[PDB]
Amino acid sequence: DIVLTQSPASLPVSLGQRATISCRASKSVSASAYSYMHWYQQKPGQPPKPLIYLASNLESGVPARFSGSGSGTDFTLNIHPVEEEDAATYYCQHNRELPYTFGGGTKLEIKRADAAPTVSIFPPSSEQLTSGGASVVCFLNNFYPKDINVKWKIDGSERQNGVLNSWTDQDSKDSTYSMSSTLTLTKDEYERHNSYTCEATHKTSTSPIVKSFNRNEC
Amino acid sequence: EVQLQESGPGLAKPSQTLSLTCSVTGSSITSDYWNWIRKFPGNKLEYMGYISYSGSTYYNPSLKSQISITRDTSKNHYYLQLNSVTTEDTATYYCARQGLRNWYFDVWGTGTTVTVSSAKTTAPSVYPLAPVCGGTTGSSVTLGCLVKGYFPEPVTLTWNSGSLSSGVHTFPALLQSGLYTLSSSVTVTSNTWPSQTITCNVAHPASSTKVDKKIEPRVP
Repeated sequence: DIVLTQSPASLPVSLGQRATISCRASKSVSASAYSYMHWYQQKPGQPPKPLIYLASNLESGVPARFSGSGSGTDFTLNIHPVEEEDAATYYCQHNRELPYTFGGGTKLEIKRADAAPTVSIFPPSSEQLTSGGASVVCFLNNFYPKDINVKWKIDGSERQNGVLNSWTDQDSKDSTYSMSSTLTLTKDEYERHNSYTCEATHKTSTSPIVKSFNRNEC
Repeated sequence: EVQLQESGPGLAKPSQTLSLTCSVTGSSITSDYWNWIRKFPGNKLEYMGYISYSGSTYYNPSLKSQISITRDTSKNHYYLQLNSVTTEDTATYYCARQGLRNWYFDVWGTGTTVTVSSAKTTAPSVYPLAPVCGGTTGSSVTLGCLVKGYFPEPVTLTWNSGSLSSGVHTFPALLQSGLYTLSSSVTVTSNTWPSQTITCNVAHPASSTKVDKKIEPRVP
């Protein structure tokens, strides 16, 4: 089968600039007067949407910012200028022969002014303690870049087992990320310690952001 | 104005048969090409095959699954059957049309997600997340809702029956030791809560679960 190799896998670009995504095929997809290499855009939770067909033709309704070119085995998709709503994943796909195949995709990240997170900490609910478990939750909302380290501390001792960290997709309006960090314990283990703390070390600050509570302080 | 819409079961057990339906309106399925596509956990899109305007079919030979594509012209629907599914058939499935005057996947459905697993379906426990009991407060308050220990995906979560949409972040579910966990945060002004009640509405169809959990302030 024909293999389509996209590049780069992930592309950060600042607002207003242009993004260049390339797609290379194992074999030529151009026969005589036409080239069979189409592009699609998929946003989170949505299906992929056609942007450009037959190498350089614009789909109806697609903004003029999108353009395509290429022939033979090499093809390129251009977006100039990029905007917030373009945060998405883009795929190339060929039609020259069966079976049709897709490229690996290219995630478009809108470069964003470094922003620090708003951190909140929540102790276990009485309903959960009734069940014999105890989860401590730490929210980190609206920051950038995406990478960020969260460290849990029980009575000043680091804890990395039993932690679940989940990121949202890049927001389409403000281009920020948010993440949730959950530390799950047993009720009896939660009740033999006093201090609980999530520390957020991020590129935005020299020292980490710290939120904490004490079990018996109320 | 052509529309496609996938439908089918959300959970199937290994070695069972899985049948999906693509309902088509706004255009007859006897004039164009009609395809099936799936997206694996990850980012890999795979072409599966089509059924043509004349009822002729084509199946991607590189597939490891055994599939069958059929149609019903009286309903303007067409179908995809996977025989003896495996865990590797877990994916999101799309139907899309390829036009004679377009020659690309010009119309897509929204997609339907399928999980193939033998694990029993389990209902979620919904827990409120209220501010640490200390009374100090800033200019805003962040609340939360924790949905833990369910299977399979998906769940839906709203705040105050959807009336509360601004300042809401819902985090994708994660699988740990066989069960899913997800959470959601909502931010309001200091004087809104608790005088105004805030509730997370959680639904998990696979277990017949529907839960409304009010966020109560913490007592000392």
